Amino acid sequence: SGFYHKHFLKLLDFTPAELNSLLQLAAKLKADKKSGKEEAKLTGKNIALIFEKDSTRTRCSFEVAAYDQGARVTYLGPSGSQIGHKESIKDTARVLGRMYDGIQYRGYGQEIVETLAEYASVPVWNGLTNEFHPTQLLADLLTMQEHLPGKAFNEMTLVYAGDARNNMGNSMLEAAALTGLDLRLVAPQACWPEAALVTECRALAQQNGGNITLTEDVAKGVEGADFIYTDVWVRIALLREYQVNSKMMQLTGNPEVKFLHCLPAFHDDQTTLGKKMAEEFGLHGGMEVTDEVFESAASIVFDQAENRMHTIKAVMVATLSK
Amino acid sequence: SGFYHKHFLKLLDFTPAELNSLLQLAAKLKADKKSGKEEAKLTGKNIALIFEKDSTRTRCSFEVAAYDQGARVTYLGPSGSQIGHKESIKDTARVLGRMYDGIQYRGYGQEIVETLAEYASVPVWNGLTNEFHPTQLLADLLTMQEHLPGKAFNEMTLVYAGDARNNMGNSMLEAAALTGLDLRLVAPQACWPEAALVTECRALAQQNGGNITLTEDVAKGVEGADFIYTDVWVRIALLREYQVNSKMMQLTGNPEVKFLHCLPAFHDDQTTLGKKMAEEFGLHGGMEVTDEVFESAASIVFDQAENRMHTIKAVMVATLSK
Amino acid sequence: SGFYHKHFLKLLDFTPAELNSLLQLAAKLKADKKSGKEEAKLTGKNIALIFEKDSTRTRCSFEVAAYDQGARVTYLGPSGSQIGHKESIKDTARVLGRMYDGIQYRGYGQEIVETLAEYASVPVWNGLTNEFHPTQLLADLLTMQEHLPGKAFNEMTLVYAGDARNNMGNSMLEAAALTGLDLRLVAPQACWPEAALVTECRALAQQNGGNITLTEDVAKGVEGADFIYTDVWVRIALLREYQVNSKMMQLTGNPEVKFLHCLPAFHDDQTTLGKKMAEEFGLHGGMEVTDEVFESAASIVFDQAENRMHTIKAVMVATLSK
Repeated sequence: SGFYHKHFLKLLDFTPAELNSLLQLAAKLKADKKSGKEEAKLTGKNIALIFEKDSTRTRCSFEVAAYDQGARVTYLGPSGSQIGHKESIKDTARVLGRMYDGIQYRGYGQEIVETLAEYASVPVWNGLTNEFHPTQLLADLLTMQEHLPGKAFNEMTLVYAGDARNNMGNSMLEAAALTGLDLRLVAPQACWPEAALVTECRALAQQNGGNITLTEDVAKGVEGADFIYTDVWVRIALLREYQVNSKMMQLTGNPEVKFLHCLPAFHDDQTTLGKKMAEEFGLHGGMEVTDEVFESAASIVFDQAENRMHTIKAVMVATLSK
Repeated sequence: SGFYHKHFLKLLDFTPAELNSLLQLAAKLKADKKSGKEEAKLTGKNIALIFEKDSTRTRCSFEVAAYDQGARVTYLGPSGSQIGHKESIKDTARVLGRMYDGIQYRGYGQEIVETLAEYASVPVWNGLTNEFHPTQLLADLLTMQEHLPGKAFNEMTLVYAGDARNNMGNSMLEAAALTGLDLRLVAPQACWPEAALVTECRALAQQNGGNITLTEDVAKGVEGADFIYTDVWVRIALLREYQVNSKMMQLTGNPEVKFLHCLPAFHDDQTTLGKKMAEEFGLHGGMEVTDEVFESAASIVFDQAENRMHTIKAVMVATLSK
Repeated sequence: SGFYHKHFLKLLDFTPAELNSLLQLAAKLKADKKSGKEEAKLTGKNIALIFEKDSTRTRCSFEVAAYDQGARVTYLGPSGSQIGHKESIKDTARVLGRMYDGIQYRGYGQEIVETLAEYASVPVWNGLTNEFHPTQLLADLLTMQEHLPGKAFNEMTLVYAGDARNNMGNSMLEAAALTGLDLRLVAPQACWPEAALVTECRALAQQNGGNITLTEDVAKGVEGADFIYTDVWVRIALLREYQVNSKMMQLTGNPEVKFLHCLPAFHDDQTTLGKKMAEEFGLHGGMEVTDEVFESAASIVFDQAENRMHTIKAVMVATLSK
């Protein structure tokens, strides 16, 4: 149903045909920028980017995306008391929608996005809440298409290893449901998404040709991994054995498995904090991904990072333009 | 007189005919954006927005206004030592006028705006100083026109209730003087606007068909209000009895009284801070405005908020273009 | 020879013929914007401005310069943990180059600029590191041409007085080397630039028609100066006797001597920090420059400040377009 003036607050508010449409729009606009004949469809729009908590990355994707299409951005960073402290979400939203054509929100609970959406009558895009992270997985699913041209998501295996009882885990679940992905969350039990969402999402997943299989077992859960996905742990205790290293890549029995990570990643034995941990916890060569896999032929990590922009642009063009 | 390249530092530097002209320009441009045929008249201008002290709102009004007209904005937020600490106002201004086409300043005393104006060679707009707040009252007088179409400001009665020995009180006075409004500051005496300005402003007010009446009685001052206006108190002690609640609205004897507030406002028993005020000093239903009046069919608060943008745009178009 | 897609990390990575070409491009673009027929050559570019440490001035020069040419800017200010703390320079750069067409970096060591340059596949401009400050001296050498039309830099005498064991001193050295300037660093011995760079850049300086002289003698260093240049001291102890005052200007025996200062400057007995210093340390009339020289007909300080913009624009046009 028309993306026009819709919000983008979580993936499951969309059908798989809507998702597929966003993903194809993201791909036309990628090809168009790269080819030099991008049709700027937001040439008068003013977007507001509220970031209650930082993110170098989402800001940059939302600013470059907007700008390529002709829109101007007002970045509102973590500096004012945050929404709910001195002024009502209901009043912040209501004022903002009088001036801006669309609002990105990144912050705290999904309640804040859902209430900003309710009262600012402009589309509200969800840059990450504690509960969900939809724009990320748009970049991801698009990176997956590109590295398996023609295979449908229906016949792709995704392993997300590590802590999943969080908005990354929740988001993998909503992804599988709208996609039909053979999605394996490979994590200690304590690190697995909530019962209800997994119940809901499996049913949808299966119904679309995939299924959500929850394992602690590395080689088994990885068995025929197409992609292996992880993100930062901090924990190092239960999570240690889940490190994506070339052994894990080998245990797929797959000469063409690929690696993804929503960055930042701790793979060096260099960076201030990463190194601290390499020392303390013995994790040398890297923490959740080994540097030799991160800098492997197999990581498509920086195409994944580039795709963050092409999909946020798709969300904004889809909902503000016709 | 034509505003081209004039500074906008306080309302009394303008004649009522100049004020009326700003206000009409604000309303052409409002209608033009709403109708989709805004003529961007600032398409090469670079504006600098110095905010020595925050304001979510003024930044957004200045950014959306500038951008609609084609200008690019450089926001300079409270982060660098403020103007006067490590570098001369005389030097800050002189460098800035070499690069930018106009400077908005929001901060501390009127001395800083008046000095930036003196040395920057570009128009300097006053986003709020301790002494004055002119752009606000532009939004306000425009909101008043719209909600009493045809009635001239001479025949509208404005009540500004609450604390008034401040830039809001000073600004109401300058507004009455250039307008001819029957303006009633319904404030405790400890809170009245500095005597001479009232002496000056009332003689100009009268001269234009209104008169400024300073009182402490709610009933007396509210008598036949057209609009009732307030803003945040903190104090709760002398100000308590001045809360705009439906009894105040009723004491106008006027069923079409409409309410105004330069936001933010403490009307909830939600807003963390406000909630403490509700417990701590007992202002339940809100502090300076009751939530039932703030969310009344009588409040024009968010049109007032939207009008902040249409009038900042008028100031900028008037002074950077012909 | 072409600057196209080249980085800009220090002056000595360029030949005197490349430098001369930047400086002439800077002057065409100055004249063009002043004569209203600037050809915006960056109309689709997205530039990222990383400022690990503040600067009111560099941000403004980079923002106005980029915007006049049609580019959109994403200012990344000191707010995220800085590059190296939670994420690899190698990863920050690699993600940024996927989105932005050029990166300005201002911060810490030259190692950070040189690594960002290495891994971001776009040009990286050096806004100031501890070791070098090239864009500044572009503005400076352009301000010098303009105030001695026709004299070649070979036939100019520059005095840089005060502390030089720093990126301003290092930068004067690289300037002399590529220019042939009779450059005199009139500094205490404690404050002389490091020896190896002086060995290198004197030899290049001479080879181009100038020579680098370092002295503690104000009178012998100043002797026939064309321009006298200084910057902030804090130190007040060894540096005191180096204050540029009208006696120094007189000791050039040169009536046409002109004064330069990369701002901010402590010349008032007004600004809070300058007043502490004025009373505590008895430097009335200013600290490193006297106010009577700063506000002299000899100070070309604000043309120098304006020129900051025309040269950053030259750097960006030179390296992003053809």
